[PDB]
Amino acid sequence: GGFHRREYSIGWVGDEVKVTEWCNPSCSPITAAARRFECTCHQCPVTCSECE
Amino acid sequence: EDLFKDRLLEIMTNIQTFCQISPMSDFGTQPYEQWLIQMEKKAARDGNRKDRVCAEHLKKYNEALQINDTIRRIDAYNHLKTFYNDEKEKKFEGSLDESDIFLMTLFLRNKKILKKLAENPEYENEKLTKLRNTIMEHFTRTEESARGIIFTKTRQSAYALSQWITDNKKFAEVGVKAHHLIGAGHSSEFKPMTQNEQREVISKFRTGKINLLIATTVAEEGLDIKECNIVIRYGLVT
Ligand SMILES: [Zn+2]
Ligand SMILES: [Zn+2]
Repeated sequence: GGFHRREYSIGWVGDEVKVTEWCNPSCSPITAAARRFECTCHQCPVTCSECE
Repeated sequence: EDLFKDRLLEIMTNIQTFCQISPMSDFGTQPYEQWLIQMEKKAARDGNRKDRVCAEHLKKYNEALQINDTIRRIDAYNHLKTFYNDEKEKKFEGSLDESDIFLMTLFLRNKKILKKLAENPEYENEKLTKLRNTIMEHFTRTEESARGIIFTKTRQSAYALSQWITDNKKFAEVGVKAHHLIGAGHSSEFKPMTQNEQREVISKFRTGKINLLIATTVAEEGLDIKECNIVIRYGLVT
């Protein structure tokens, strides 16, 4: 744990692209699924520069 | 509109005509892919050799369509060339029949035009552009601590994305060192990577010798590396 892991989802319809982005705690699992996890290590910050 | 794509579609039409099939689904779509997958299985059951090999080859072309659409033309061309190079190797130098001859000659007829279309410098599509800007912005911003994983749907996609990074020196100039990461089991779609090779790649990612893994989703079990500070999901949901 300790920081924010930036998460992205790049998807499309035809060649029209939509990007979703958010932050996970660095202690949370790395997954292909688009998940929003909570911090279990208790050392991860509430926000970073990237999520305000 | 896309002459390379158009050639591929023309070829696939020829093959469908040769084995006399006309599926409701459109080329390049998942339900079309699932349909080829069923036809191929049935042909092995019923022992229909013509139908089995045609479905097998049609899958290689469907795969090339998807690479063309999501990464580059050159990578789609390489996917097909490598496949036909392997077929030539294992079968034309035997248990070779009319369908093998027909498919191989059909590709060779088109190979040089496909090659030259692939060699023409093309602008990147929006998907790859968005991927580039995401990698670039993240790498400039986080610099030496940039540690990322890109998840993609297929082995051939992960390999192609890696080749594209290498082909593009600007990535290297902001620190990017990428490598593909794929499973050990046999797939018709692509070569495997041994569990050993996987472990070495991951080790290099741990030490920072590699800082951008491009993996299939069927890897996530052993990719829980706390130091990763970015994950990009590239076309997992379409
Ligand atoms: Zn935490
Ligand atoms: Zn954040």
